[PDB]
Amino acid sequence: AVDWIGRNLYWTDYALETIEVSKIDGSHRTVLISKNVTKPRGLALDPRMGDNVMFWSDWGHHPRIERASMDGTMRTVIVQEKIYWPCGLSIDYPNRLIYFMDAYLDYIEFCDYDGH
Amino acid sequence: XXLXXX
Ligand SMILES: *[C@@H]1O[C@H](CO)[C@@H](O[C@@H]2O[C@H](CO)[C@@H](O)[C@H](O)[C@H]2NC(C)=O)[C@H](O)[C@H]1NC(C)=O
Repeated sequence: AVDWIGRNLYWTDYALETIEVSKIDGSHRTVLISKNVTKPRGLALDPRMGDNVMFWSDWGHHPRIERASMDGTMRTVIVQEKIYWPCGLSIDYPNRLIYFMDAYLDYIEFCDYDGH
Repeated sequence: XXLXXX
């Protein structure tokens, strides 16, 4: 996921079990989130000023979809109840909804930024 | 199909 406003590049690594950020040209690279990350696949961003949040999905032994600030500070879990294999994320910017899918329960769902 | 991409 690219950050068209901040000019940054985000990606999730399955083998390294990390979430990393770098400039658009890839000049500077750091590991953003590695604490409770097991199998990150999905990733989405809302760079518009005032939201500045990022989303990712993990399908480890306790699968969940987590929200955090795009600097990785305010990390929180929004969806943890009815997911087995979270696979792929996307954001509906005008309505501020996040669309996510599951490959084990086989559904497509959408939800707001707070999980409600 | 196994979920692992590799
Ligand atoms: C990483 O995961 C662990 C385990 O879920 C978290 O530890 C829990 O933290 C909550 C509060 O957020 C407590 O209510 C639980 O009792 C804790 N469990 C244990 C066994 O310690 C930990 O907070 C998470 N850390 C990060 C950085 O996300």
